[PDB]
Amino acid sequence: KDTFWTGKVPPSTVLGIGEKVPSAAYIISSVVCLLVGSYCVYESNLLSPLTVTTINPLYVLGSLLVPYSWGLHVAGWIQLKNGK
Amino acid sequence: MTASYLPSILVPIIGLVFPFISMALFFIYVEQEE
Amino acid sequence: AHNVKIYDTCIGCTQCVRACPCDVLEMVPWDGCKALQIASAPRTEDCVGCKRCETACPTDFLSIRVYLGAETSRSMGLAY
Amino acid sequence: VTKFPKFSQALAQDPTTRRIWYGIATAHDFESHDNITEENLYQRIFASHFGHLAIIFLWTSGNLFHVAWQGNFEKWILNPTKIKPIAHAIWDPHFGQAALKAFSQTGVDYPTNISYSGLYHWWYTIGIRTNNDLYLGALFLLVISGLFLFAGWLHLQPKFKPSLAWFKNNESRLNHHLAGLFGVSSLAWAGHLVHVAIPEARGQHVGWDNFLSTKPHPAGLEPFFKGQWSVYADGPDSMNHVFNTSEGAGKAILTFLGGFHPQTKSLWLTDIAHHHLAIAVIFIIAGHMYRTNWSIGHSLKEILDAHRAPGGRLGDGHKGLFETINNSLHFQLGLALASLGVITSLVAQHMYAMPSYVFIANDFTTQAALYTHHQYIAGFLMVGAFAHGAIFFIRDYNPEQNKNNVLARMLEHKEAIISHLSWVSLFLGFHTLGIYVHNDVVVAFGSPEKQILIEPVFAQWIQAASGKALYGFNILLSSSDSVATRAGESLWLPGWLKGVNDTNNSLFLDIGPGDFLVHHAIALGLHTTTLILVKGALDARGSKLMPDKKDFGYSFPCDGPGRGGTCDISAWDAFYLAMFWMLNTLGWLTFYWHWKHLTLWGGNVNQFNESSTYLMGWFRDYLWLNSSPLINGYNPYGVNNLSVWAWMFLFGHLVWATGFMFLISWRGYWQELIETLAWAHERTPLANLIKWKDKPVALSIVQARLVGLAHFAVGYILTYAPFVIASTVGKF
Amino acid sequence: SRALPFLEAPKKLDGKIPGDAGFDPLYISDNMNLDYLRASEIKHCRVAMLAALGYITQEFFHLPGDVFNEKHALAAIHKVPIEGWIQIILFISLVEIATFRTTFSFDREPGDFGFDPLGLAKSPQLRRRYQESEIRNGRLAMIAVIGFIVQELVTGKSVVEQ
Amino acid sequence: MINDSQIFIALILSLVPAVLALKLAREL
Amino acid sequence: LGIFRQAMKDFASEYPDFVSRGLGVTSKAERWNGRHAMFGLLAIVLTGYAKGHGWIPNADQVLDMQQWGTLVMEGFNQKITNERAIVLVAHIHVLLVSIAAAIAPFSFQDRLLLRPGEKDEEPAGLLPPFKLGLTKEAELWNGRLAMLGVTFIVATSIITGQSILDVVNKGLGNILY
Ligand code: CLA
Ligand code: CLA
Ligand code: CLA
Ligand code: CLA
Ligand SMILES: CC1=C(/C=C/C(C)=C/C=C/C(C)=C/C=C/C=C(C)/C=C/C=C(C)/C=C/C2=C(C)C[C@@H](O)CC2(C)C)C(C)(C)C[C@H](O)C1
Ligand SMILES: CC1=C(/C=C/C(C)=C/C=C/C(C)=C/C=C/C=C(C)/C=C/C=C(C)/C=C/C2=C(C)C[C@@H](O)CC2(C)C)C(C)(C)C[C@H](O)C1
Ligand SMILES: CC1=C(/C=C/C(C)=C/C=C/C(C)=C/C=C/C=C(C)/C=C/C=C(C)/C=C/C2=C(C)CCCC2(C)C)C(C)(C)CCC1
Ligand SMILES: CC1=C(/C=C/C(C)=C/C=C/C(C)=C/C=C/C=C(C)/C=C/C=C(C)/C=C/C2=C(C)CCCC2(C)C)C(C)(C)CCC1
Ligand code: SF4
Ligand code: SF4
Repeated sequence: KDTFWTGKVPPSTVLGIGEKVPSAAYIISSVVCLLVGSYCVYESNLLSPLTVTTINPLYVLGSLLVPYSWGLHVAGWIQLKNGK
Repeated sequence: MTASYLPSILVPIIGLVFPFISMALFFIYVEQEE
Repeated sequence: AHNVKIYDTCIGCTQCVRACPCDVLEMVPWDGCKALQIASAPRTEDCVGCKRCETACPTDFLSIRVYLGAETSRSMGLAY
Repeated sequence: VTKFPKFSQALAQDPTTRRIWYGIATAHDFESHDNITEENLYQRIFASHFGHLAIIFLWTSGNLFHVAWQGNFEKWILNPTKIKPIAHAIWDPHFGQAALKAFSQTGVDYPTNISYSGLYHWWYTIGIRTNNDLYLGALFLLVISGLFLFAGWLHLQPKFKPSLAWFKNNESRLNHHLAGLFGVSSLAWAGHLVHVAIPEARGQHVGWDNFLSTKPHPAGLEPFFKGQWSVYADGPDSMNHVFNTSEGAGKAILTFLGGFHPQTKSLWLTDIAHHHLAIAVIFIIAGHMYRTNWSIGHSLKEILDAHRAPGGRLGDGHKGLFETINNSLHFQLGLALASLGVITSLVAQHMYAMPSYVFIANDFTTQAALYTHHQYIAGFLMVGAFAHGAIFFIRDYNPEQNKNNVLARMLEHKEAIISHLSWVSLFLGFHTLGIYVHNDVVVAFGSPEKQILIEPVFAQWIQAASGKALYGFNILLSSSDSVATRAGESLWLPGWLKGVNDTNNSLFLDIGPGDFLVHHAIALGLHTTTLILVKGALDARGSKLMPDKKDFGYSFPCDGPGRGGTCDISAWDAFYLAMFWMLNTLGWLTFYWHWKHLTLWGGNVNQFNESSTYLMGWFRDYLWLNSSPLINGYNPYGVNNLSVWAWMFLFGHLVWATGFMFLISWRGYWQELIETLAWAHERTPLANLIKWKDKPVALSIVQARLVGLAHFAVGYILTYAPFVIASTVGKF
Repeated sequence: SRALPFLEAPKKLDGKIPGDAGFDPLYISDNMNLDYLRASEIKHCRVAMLAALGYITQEFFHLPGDVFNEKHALAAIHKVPIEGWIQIILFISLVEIATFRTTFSFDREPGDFGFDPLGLAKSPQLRRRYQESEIRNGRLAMIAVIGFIVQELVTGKSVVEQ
Repeated sequence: MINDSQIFIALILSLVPAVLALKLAREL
Repeated sequence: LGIFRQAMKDFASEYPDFVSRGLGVTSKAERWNGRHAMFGLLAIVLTGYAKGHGWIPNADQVLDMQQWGTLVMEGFNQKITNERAIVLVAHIHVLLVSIAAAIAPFSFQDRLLLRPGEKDEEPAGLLPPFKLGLTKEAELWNGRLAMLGVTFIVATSIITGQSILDVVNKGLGNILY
């Protein structure tokens, strides 16, 4: 696949496995991932300092939803503007 | 034969023999007409 | 030997031929310019690569070009 | 025709001595050789790489072997801050008895060289304790050398030569190099530390004999598989731990203490083990990015083609770059050299500030040697990166296939780039030199209070942000109330802040107006070196003076005296000029590092703080003052152990100055002189029996520049190395 | 493929050569020189089989003298005389140097060094049966001997005792 | 510490890279 | 023979220039090295006898650096003994004969290298022809056997940890010393 594109909007095929996913699915999931991820970071690090005996694996895993939410909102915009 | 003899045997060979054989071989190589 | 090439912007002024100290070049008939002649390089085995020809050439960019190449006793200018 | 060089008929037919010189100088430029194919090229490069790896492993083997056999490692580990480590024995029949005695003062009964490489410190840290440990190491690396050598031979045999497609499988190579070469290597090193280095540090022998039966931690892997990983952090080495003993020793194998072990003045081994385990995970994950044989993952070509900013400011973006890079070994080598050049500098900077090897912070000469070594290597790598960038533009760049991508748009505004680099270099130059000269004149006339002394407040603020309290900026880690301070207070911050705020280490040195001026000097050096190299690369294909330069190649003498004269017009000539600037810049920064440390270690920081703001201070208090031990290595009254450095110092001056002959006097003078010598030989009786096979000629125009630069550079290093070593040995 | 009957076998493995069950899920054969790999497998087979036989026998039976009376195989290494080991190494060395040319020539057939003293593989059809079974016993022995060694390291007991 | 025997073993082993280097050199 | 004949061709292909001058895997080199090995074992035997019977004067005495200079020094601040220096001098005699013989040979003698267009002697094989007397055969028989002897004696010393002289002396039945 040639992924080169012109104009203002990429053509959905840049999303790979997620090319057929609807715009609303991406947009809602991006908000959820950002809020849950932000909460994990807050609970882990900001609500009381992190200690050697207070590392929750779920909060560490959950923190990865913050960068993931970025990707989801870019994909959401791409689908929105492509009509999907 | 012991190990403390080795510098006195080897250093003259690496310094005064190996280089001059190498120089001689390289000289013969670069002058060959073939 | 050095490569000498003459490009089609030549105006047949003869200055390169006059400049050359090894008689590499000569003027031959041509239709392409008002002077009705072009420079030619039939004897590049005698070219020393001094580039006096290029210094002499009035066109912009040059119409004669010397590409220095495989050295010989001739090209290195040896009298020994 | 004289066969050598077999790879170039053009050279082989040359009847002069130039044939031999140019044969040697073009032997590794495989692309230029007669009848080279793209496949043969990659195969020959691959085999050459195996040869190079073998040489690295033989060199390491030799270091281990010589220390095992002739060193004093076993004695040194009993008193590391007092005993001098031995590099190897001396056997030199030119020595007189007085020199034998001078070099036989290191405990042992035979002349030796002291090591400044830091190998003893390294090996002791990582768990080596005996000459038998070293010896087996040496034996092992002999075998690895041979293995690579064999693989080199094997991969040139018909049925084992890899295909061109194998060599351009970018995704597979990246997956394996990230996850395997980096990731697993890092994981295995964390294994070594946990199983061997850390026990040995706590007085326990662990070796091949007992390691299968000796658990790194009493709990074993039970906590690991139950996710009770905090067990491995409990019970760190106390602050009273005596290295290589059980006194004060802990049980923890993984920690995040921060800062330094108080005794060894080096990073905690349990922190280092945990560092390596953590990055191993990241590298292994990173190496699952690219698509190989199972459909998941990314194509590099697809990523590149898609990265165009939609607003159009980057044109067509990265379209075409995949092919450009994939078909150019020079592009790839330039990327590799640049990246490695940055990393080598980072090693120099981080190893002086945050040493990992026990007692190395006490070995001042070693610290100085190691910093200077790595910064010089980095300098060379950076120049090479740009050299190969220029070579790329001539040999491999296809304008058609890069139209309006980010690479093509660099060429489109090359005058803007070059003219701005020119401006910034002039701006830094005029003002930095100007302030230094203001300061010199005003101090010379007896008014140091008239000096312009700018506090480096931005750098001091960055120190404060990492928790340096001295300046009172009350920002981030230097404020108690900050969220940054709160977040790390139960983890690394206690250990880190102690190290930062300790004045008797190199972790965030105090900085003042002296440090301000020399940083702008360094900035001048970086910008100007870059100017020369960038102008080299961007004008490599052509200029107004020579619009068809790409037709002449990377290196050529000139284009003759027409059009005003064209000496040094090639892109190679930019490399040559940049080398002088790289050496200058490295001079300034290594002088800086060394003087800053001489005065720190000597307990007279005020000397640096007051003398460094005017140039006579450097000349007098650095160069002139510290030369004294060196130049007295030998004198009319006798010799000491600095004799060899004294001699090398003068050797460096001689080689440097000989370079000036080649750089200043140019070819035509010499060719006329050699003619008269050819005449004399042929007309001298007896002598004229003997006849040359190769007609003697003066070196070529480019050859002179290269030989001059080689002498200049070798002389530069062989002058500075003895000074930096003997200065420090002489003082401490 | 056969061994993995849901996957397809790689292109190189057609099912003609001895030992071919189409077992190469990673598709190593696509990149690797197969002729040499076959020679390498057969070599590991033959070394493992001798090693497997050696392990079980020298537990029970013993060469005369106190030096060669160690029931534990891994403990026997340090007891046996060095000069004894040098002779075995020099012997193995001479064989490997003699065979080196054939191995990298790829003229003869993998594992074939013209060693049939008794002339057991007279017929080509018998040779085929023997060649498959060599690999089968060899593959089995390769796992087993690694089984034996690891078991000794873990427990500290000779194969029969444990 | 290190014996004559150990130094001779090293020298003998160093012939392996020596010979192989010769082979690689020639093949290149 | 097929293994050996092929091995010779392989070496000749790799090194044509050397093999053409009789250097390397050649019958020329086999014979010459045989001659040196035969002389060599005599020299070892004579050394063992001379040491035993006390022919070398002040054998264990160390040389002075003032008289003999810096070359007396060894690796670990050890000095060369008189015995070792003397044995070296004995070899220097025959090394200088060798150099003379190689560069300026007798008209009749066997030369070191092959002539411009001289072929090698045909390989003897696993067993040469058994011809008693001063023959090329008998020379090659004794040369091969001597070189085997040197290989064995050296190998024995490192493996067992005994001195070459001790191995040779015990091999002859404690006759030399
Ligand atoms: C302004 C910055 C910017 C913008 C607007 C874009 C825009 C785009 N990028 Mg680019 N990208 C950028 C910066 C940017 N990029 C940077 C800095 C990098 C790293 C060098 C990349 C690396 C990158 C890659 C590798 C790819 C893109 C792709 C794209 C396109 C599709 C995006 C998508 O599919 O989202 C949807 C993405 C997701 C839903 C995934 C979330 C993001 C990751 C997974 C988070 C990281 C998580 C963690 C580290 C990994 C998991 C660990 C563990 C669980 C195993 C889109 C045009 C795609 C493309 O070009 O198609 C051909 C594509 O394949 N980008
Ligand atoms: C991985 C690193 C690497 C690799 C693989 C290459 C590979 C190559 N380089 Mg690049 N290069 C590199 C790093 C590298 N370089 C670095 C770090 C620099 C900056 C110095 C350069 C600068 C550079 C330039 C300017 C050029 C190359 C060229 C080349 C090509 C071969 C030239 C040749 O035949 O060399 C043969 C080299 C020599 C014969 C020089 C001898 C060694 C020097 C002078 C040091 C002498 C030290 C002296 C002996 C010590 C004295 C000791 C004292 C005590 C007496 C080859 C493709 C050339 C090319 O042709 O590309 C088109 C070319 O013009 N390179
Ligand atoms: C001390 C030695 C020295 C000095 C002072 C210079 C200075 C300069 N070099 Mg040069 N260079 C040097 C050695 C030196 N180089 C060597 C050994 C080489 C190897 C051949 C080079 C190769 C080189 C290259 C390839 C380049 C430079 C460039 C520069 C300029 C860099 C920017 C700058 O600092 O502007 C500030 C200017 C100065 C510091 C110059 C001196 C200003 C004086 C002190 C003003 C005095 C005025 C005062 C009234 C007195 C008047 C005197 C009276 C008789 C009229 C600067 C003019 C670069 C450039 O031109 O960038 C734009 C450039 O590309 N240099
Ligand atoms: C230190 C710097 C240096 C050195 C050593 C040289 C050396 C030389 N110059 Mg040069 N010159 C220099 C700087 C230098 N120059 C500079 C900066 C310029 C630019 C202006 C010139 C421009 C120049 C011109 C225009 C001319 C010279 C000439 C000479 C030669 C004079 C004859 C002579 O003395 O032979 C004897 C050689 C020496 C004294 C050099 C050192 C000898 C050492 C100490 C002894 C030998 C050591 C030993 C054998 C080493 C073996 C080691 C090896 C086996 C590993 C001599 C080779 C002239 C010439 O060619 O005369 C015929 C000549 O016309 N030079
Ligand atoms: C003593 C001494 C002296 C005499 C010195 C003297 C000359 C020493 C001579 C020793 C000789 C040369 C050893 C030779 C031993 C040669 C070995 C044993 C060859 C092994 C070959 C194998 C077997 C090939 C394997 C093959 C491989 C490669 C390839 C394949 O084709 C298969 C085969 C085909 C098998 C003096 C004069 C200096 C005085 C001093 O005072 C005392
Ligand atoms: C079981 C056996 C083993 C080896 C068996 C054993 C050790 C074989 C070794 C034999 C010996 C030691 C060398 C004997 C050969 C030495 C003789 C031939 C020397 C002749 C000297 C000359 C001819 C005279 C000198 C002259 C004299 C007249 C006086 C001088 O003035 C002049 C010259 C002109 C120099 C294995 C384990 C390796 C395996 C192999 O499978 C079989
Ligand atoms: C037999 C014997 C012996 C002997 C010994 C000896 C005599 C030794 C020696 C040794 C030696 C004498 C060694 C050496 C070594 C060397 C080496 C190891 C080298 C290497 C090199 C390289 C690695 C190179 C590479 C390269 C180059 C540089 C160029 C081109 C490319 C290449 C890559 C190829 C004895 C008596 C003990 C006894 C037993 C047996
Ligand atoms: C010419 C050319 C070339 C070359 C080039 C080069 C040589 C370059 C270089 C370059 C370089 C040499 C660069 C560098 C850079 C760097 C950077 C870019 C950095 C960054 C950084 C950052 C981002 C940071 C961050 C941070 C953190 C992380 C933490 C702390 C804080 C801070 C902020 C610091 C090539 C081959 C391409 C080809 C084409 C042409
Ligand atoms: S380079 Fe010189 S010799 Fe050659 S054609 Fe031009 S003028 Fe004539
Ligand atoms: S000097 Fe230039 S324009 Fe004139 S004749 Fe020569 S090539 Fe033509």
